[PDB]
Amino acid sequence: SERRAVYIGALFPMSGGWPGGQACQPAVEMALEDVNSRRDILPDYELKLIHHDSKCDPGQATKYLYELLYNDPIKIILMPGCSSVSTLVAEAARMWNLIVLSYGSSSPALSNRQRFPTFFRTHPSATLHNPTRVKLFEKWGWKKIATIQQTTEVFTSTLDDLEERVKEAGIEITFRQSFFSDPAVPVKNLKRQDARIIVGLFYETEARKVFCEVYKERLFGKKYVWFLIGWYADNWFKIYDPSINCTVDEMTEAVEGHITTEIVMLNPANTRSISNMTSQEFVEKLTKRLKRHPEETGGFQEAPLAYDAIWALALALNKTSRLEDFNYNNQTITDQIYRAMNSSSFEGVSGHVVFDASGSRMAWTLIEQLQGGSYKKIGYYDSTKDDLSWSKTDKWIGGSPPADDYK
Amino acid sequence: SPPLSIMGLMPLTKEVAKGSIGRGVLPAVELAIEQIRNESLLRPYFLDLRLYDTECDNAKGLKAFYDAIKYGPNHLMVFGGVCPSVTSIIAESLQGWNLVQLSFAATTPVLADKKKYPYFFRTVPSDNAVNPAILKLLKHYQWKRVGTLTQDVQRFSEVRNDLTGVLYGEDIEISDTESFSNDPCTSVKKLKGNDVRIILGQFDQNMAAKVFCCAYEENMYGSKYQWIIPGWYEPSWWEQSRCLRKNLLAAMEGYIGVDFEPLSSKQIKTISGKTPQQYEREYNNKRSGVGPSKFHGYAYDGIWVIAKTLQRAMETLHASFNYTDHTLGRIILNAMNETNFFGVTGQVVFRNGERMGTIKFTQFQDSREVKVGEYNAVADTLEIINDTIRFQGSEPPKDD
Ligand SMILES: *[C@@H]1O[C@H](CO)[C@@H](O[C@@H]2O[C@H](CO)[C@@H](O[C@H]3O[C@H](CO)[C@@H](O)[C@H](O[C@@H]4O[C@H](CO)[C@@H](O)[C@H](O)[C@@H]4O)[C@@H]3O)[C@H](O)[C@H]2NC(C)=O)[C@H](O)[C@H]1NC(C)=O
Ligand SMILES: *[C@@H]1O[C@H](CO)[C@@H](O[C@@H]2O[C@H](CO)[C@@H](O)[C@H](O)[C@H]2NC(C)=O)[C@H](O)[C@H]1NC(C)=O
Ligand SMILES: NC[C@H](CP(=O)(O)O)c1ccc(Cl)cc1
Ligand SMILES: *[C@@H]1O[C@H](CO)[C@@H](O)[C@H](O)[C@H]1NC(C)=O
Repeated sequence: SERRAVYIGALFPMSGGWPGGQACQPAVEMALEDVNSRRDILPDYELKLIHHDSKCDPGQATKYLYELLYNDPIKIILMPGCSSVSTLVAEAARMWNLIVLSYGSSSPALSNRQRFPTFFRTHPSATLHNPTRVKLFEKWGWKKIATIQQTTEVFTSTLDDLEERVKEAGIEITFRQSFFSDPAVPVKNLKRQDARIIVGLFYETEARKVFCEVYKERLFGKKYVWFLIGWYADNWFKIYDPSINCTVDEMTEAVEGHITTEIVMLNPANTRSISNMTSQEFVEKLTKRLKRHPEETGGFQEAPLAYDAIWALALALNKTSRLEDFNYNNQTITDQIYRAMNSSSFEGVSGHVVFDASGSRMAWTLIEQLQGGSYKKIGYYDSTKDDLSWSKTDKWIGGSPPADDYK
Repeated sequence: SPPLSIMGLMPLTKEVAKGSIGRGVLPAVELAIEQIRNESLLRPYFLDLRLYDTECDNAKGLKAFYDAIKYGPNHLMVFGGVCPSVTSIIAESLQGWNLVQLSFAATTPVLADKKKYPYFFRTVPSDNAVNPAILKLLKHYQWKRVGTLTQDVQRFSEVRNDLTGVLYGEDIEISDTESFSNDPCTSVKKLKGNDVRIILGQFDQNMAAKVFCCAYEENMYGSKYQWIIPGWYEPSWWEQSRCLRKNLLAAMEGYIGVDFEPLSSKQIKTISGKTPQQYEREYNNKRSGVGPSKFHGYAYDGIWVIAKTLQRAMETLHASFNYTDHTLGRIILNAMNETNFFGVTGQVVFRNGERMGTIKFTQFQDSREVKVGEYNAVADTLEIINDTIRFQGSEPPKDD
C-alpha cells in the first residue's frame, strides 16, 4: 500500500571545465518526475535525488561522496558527471558495493572493468569516433594514416584504441606526432613525410595553432584530408587569437574540406521514445526549467544523456523490483542490477540506449565536412550494426577523394 | 590529560608490498612519541596518533580516511600517505575537513602544486629535488653540455621535465634529449652519435642494466664518459641478455647515483638532544625483527614537526576542533610553514610545503655504490668528499 523511497546520490558539475549540471540537474529532475508518474515502471517505489555540486573538482567531490555515503539514507546508485569526478567515484564505489552511472564522462580510461567494476555511462567514450574513422577510410579506400595529438591522456587513449582498430581493418598508422602546446615541428614533419590522410586530436585553441601551421606549410589541398573532432565552437577557425600569425581568410582556406566526427546526443528524428516525448518536445520542456538560455547553459547538449540515465536506472530497477534492503556491506542487490543495467535496451531522447561489455554507451555518430566555410552533414554511422547513412553532400576538389600516397 | 588526535595513514599489512615502509617507520614514530610524552612537551595535552591502514589502494585508502572521520576521534592533522595515487586523492580533498597533512614517504613531484594540494606538507624531498643537486655537480666539474636518457613512464618524465626549468638561465646546454619505453639501445646509439659525454639518466632498476649493456656495446664508458643516474636502486641490483656481468660492471664503473640523504652525517645534537648517529642506534634497537626503512628519519622528524606545530598553534590560541573550524586549520597551516629545527635528516625547513633537505651523491666503485658527496638544498651548496670520487683519466671527463 505504501510506495518505498529509493535514493540516487548524484554529483553535478555546476562550475569548472564542464559546468554540465546546469542543464543536467533539471533534466534529471524532469526524468524522475516522468518515471515516478508511470505505474508500469516502479509501482512500489519512488525514485528520489540527493545531489551536490562537484564543481567538476575531484577533491571537492571527495567531501560530497563522504556526505553521500556517510549520512542516511542509504543510496542505491551513484551518479557523477565529470570524467575526473567519475574516475574517483567509480574506483571508490567498489568498497560500498555501488553501481556508478555517469551521464557526462567521455574518458576512454573509464572503460576498464578491473579498475571500474560497477561503472556505466550514458555518455559514450571518446573512442566511439574510431569505428567511424575506420569506416570512412574503408569507404574512401585508404590504408596509410597519419596521427597528430596534443599531449593529453584523452588523445593518447583514443589514438591507442585507433591503432588496435585500424589493424583489425588491415590499415596502418604511418606517422604519430605529439606536442604539448606548439605544433610547428609536428606539422613540419607531416609535410616532410608526405603524409596524405591525417587525423588530428586537440582542443580548440590548439586546433587554431595547428591550422595556422597547416596554413604556413601549404599542407591543405586536394592532396590532403584532415579528420577532426566535431565539438569545436562554430567558426572556430575565424576566432581571433593574438598568438596566431595567420588570418581569417588563410585559416578559412586551411580548414576547408576537413572531416569531423561527433556523437549524436539527441535523436534527429521525430519519433517518440519510452517517455512518449519527441526530441523537440524534450528540448522545449528543458528550455522552460532554465533560469537562462540554452546557449548560456552548460551541458545543454548532454542533457538528453542525463535524462536517459534515469530511465536506464528506472528500467533496470524495474527488472529487479527488495530495493529497501540495500546495504553497502552486501553485493547481492548490486550484482542483480549490474546484470539488469548490462542488458539495457530502450529508446531514449538521445536514441537507442545500449551499453557494451565495459559499461560504455553505444551510439550513432554524425559525420560532417567543412564546405564553403560551413559544415554540411555528409552522414551518420552505427558501429554496433555497421550501418552507414550516406547523404550525397560530400565535396572534394577534382570530384573525388585524394589518396594516401603519391599517385 | 586531553588528547591531540592525529590521523596516521599508511600501508601496514604484510600482504601489501609497501606495507614494509609503514611498518619500518613505526619504531621511529614510537621513539619520537615516547620522548615528547615523557618530557611532557605538550603538557597538559598528549599526542594521540591513531593508525589506519590504506593498503596502498585508492578505494581501501579512501575508505580508511572516511572511516577515520566517521568513527575515529576529532583528528587535528593527517600524518602519512605513502603510495602516490592514494596520497594524491587524500591530499587534494584536505580543505574539505580543514586538515593539514604531513607526509614522510610520498615523493611524487605532483604534490608540490599548491593550487591543487594547499594543505599538504612533506619532510621527504621529492623526486625532482635531485635536479638542483645535479646542477651544482655540473657547475662543480665545469660540465656545460649534457645529454638526457629518460624512460617513458610518468615517474621519470616528471623529473626530466623539471630539469628543463632548473637548467634554464644557467650555462648548461642539453645537446641531446632521448626517450625509450622497453629498449634503450636505439637512444644510447643516438647519444653516442651526437658525441654526448655527460649523461643524465632517469630510468628504473630493470632498465638500468639494459642501459649499461648498450653503453658497453657502444663504448659509452670509461675516462671520456660520466653517467649521472638514480641512486635509489636496491643493493646488488645488477646481479639479480647479450652482455656478460663483467662487461656490465665495466660500463657501470664510475656512475654517479643521486637520491635523498636518509640521515644527517653531522655529529651534532638534534631537537631531541640526540645526534643522528645516537638516534640511528636507538631506532635499530627498537625495530627488532622489523626490516628497516630509509624513510625512518623522515617519519621521526615528521612527529617532531607535528609536536612543534601543535605547540605554536597552542600559543596562537592562548595569544587571544570539529572539521568545521576553517580558522584552526589556518592556524595549524601557518604554524607548520614556520618549521625550522635541526632534525635527524638535517635542518627541517619547508619552502611552499616542500622539504629543503639533503641530496646524497654516490659513485659505483668496483663492487658497490660509495658516498662521494652531499648537496644542502637550504644553502644551495655542494660538498664533494675528498679522496672518494675518482675518474679513469688524469682529469674528470670533458663535456665534448
Ligand atoms: C503520446 O503522444 C501523444 C501526445 O501528443 C498522445 O496522442 C494523443 O492521444 C490522445 C488520446 O485520445 C488524443 O486526443 C483525443 O483523441 C480523440 C480525438 O482524436 C478523442 O476521442 C480522445 O478523447 C476521448 O474522447 C472522449 C470524447 O467524449 C473523451 O470523453 C475522453 O476524454 C477520451 O479520452 C482525445 O480527446 C490526441 O489527439 C493524440 N495526439 C496525437 C498527436 O496523436 C498519446 O496519448 C501519448 N501516448 C501514450 C501516452 O502512450
Ligand atoms: C610562510 O613562511 C615563509 C617563510 O617562513 C614566509 O615568508 C617570509 O616572510 C617574512 C615576513 O615576516 C619575510 O621576511 C621573508 O622574506 C619571507 N621569506 C620568504 C622565503 O619568502 C611566508 O610569508 C609565510 N606565509 C604564511 C605563514 O602565510
Ligand atoms: N561532453 C561532456 C564531457 C565532460 P568530461 O569528459 O568529463 O571533461 C566533455 C568532453 C569533452 C569536452 Cl572538450 C568537454 C566536456
Ligand atoms: C516494468 O515492470 C514489469 C516487471 O518487469 C514489466 O511488465 C514492465 O514491462 C516493466 N516496465 C516497462 C515500461 O517495461
